[PDB]
Amino acid sequence: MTVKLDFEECLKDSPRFRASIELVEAEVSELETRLEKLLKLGTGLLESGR
Amino acid sequence: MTVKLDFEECLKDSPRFRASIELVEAEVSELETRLEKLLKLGTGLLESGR
Repeated sequence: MTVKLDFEECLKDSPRFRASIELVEAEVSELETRLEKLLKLGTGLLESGR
Repeated sequence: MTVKLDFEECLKDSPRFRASIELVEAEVSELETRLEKLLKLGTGLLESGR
């Protein structure tokens, strides 16, 4: 995440900066989708356990 | 059920024998129900654990 976003060029607004803003978002979305998969499997263990 | 029985009354056709053999067949009829309930209940446990 951190190094898929050029903080350095955020006032400058280069194609570098524009490439980064588009590239960083896919790992947040990946991650969000994996977090949900564990929250549901966790309740899955909570129901069969119980 | 009776605890530790021997032959005299049994062969002299005693009413004590006769009520004592009545009461153990019923304990064995109870026993079998308790077994098939324990079987199905431990089957559901094993399925719930798996």
